[PDB]
Amino acid sequence: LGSLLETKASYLCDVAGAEVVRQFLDQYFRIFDSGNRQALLDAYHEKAMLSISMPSASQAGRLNSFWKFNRNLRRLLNEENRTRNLKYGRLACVSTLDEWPKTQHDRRTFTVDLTIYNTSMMVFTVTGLFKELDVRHFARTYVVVPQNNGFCIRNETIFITNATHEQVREFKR
Amino acid sequence: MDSDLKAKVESCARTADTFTRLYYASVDNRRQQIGRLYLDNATLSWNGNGAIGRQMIESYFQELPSSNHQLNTLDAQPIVDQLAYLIMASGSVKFADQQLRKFQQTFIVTAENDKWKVVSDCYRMQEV
Repeated sequence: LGSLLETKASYLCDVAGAEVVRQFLDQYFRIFDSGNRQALLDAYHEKAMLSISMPSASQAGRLNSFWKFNRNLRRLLNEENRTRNLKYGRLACVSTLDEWPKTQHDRRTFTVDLTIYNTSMMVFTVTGLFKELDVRHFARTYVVVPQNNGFCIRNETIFITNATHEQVREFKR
Repeated sequence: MDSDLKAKVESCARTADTFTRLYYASVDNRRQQIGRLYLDNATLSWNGNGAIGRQMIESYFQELPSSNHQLNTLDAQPIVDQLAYLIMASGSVKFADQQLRKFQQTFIVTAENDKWKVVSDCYRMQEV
């Protein structure tokens, strides 16, 4: 691995956004791991969009708590509606998140990349591990907007897979 | 859901499919021309390594080792707030010459003169 690809835990296109994203992540994920995910209903735009993707059982393999949700546009000799399993409206989005099992995200695992930071909009990507209270690796991207003197998720795309086993052991201790 | 936005959703899925295929082809096999896929002021972040501007992104790519990306999942969303697409891709990558790694990549593409170009590129890879 070169020094142009050696992993850094986080990158910020604008350092000013760091505290904003920090405040956002803390509140969001505490609520998310609270089990009482309905409160995230205020975190999502009324016309927000959210979808969840994962690799197949031959590839991943087994994510049966999550396969209900998989929206994967890549098809090979299999056409479903493009609107299938895409959630429109804060109600569907937070409901979908509420249908998850209980989770324990390890912020020590997180990577955070803020790639767009302006008055109108923020785009940041978070990857990490969470325990299914089995360990899953996640990568979520948030497109967040200002709304009534506060932040608001307009678009969220979620990827989920199984973690490597040595991670599972390092997390086990 | 508007009829309009069912249209936009499907528009977005198609453009996602084609942009991704061209993109990964160009990263693996035609890096000299990779800058074509980026707006002049796009921002790239590969594993936390940032690059501001198309020219620095080009430079960055020419300095990376040879790669082979295998795409597995593809997801995409229209962003309405000119139009932009949020794209989430995942697969496995072979960096010449190391072990196989897995990767997730988030794009925001937007259209310039009827051609889709990156606004934001976030790339994160993991072991195994």
